[PDB]
Amino acid sequence: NGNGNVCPPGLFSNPQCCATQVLGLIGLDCKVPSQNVYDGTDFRNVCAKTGAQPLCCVAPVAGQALLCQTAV
Ligand SMILES: [Zn+2]
Ligand SMILES: [Zn+2]
Repeated sequence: NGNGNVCPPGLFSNPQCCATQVLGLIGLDCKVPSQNVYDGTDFRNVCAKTGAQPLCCVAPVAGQALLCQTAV
């Protein structure tokens, strides 16, 4: 479900739907999407479902807290 059609090349390459985010770089309760996203619109909207926040983290694995960045 997405992989970088919504995220930057590199380190914040991985799209996760997250609970919230803190400090501008830590994403929390991050689950990987439930649907391939192609843009921000489907990123923000596919995430919203869970009441979550679209982010681009350094890992593709779900995690309590991950070093993320907010999706564009
Ligand atoms: Zn949760
Ligand atoms: Zn779209």
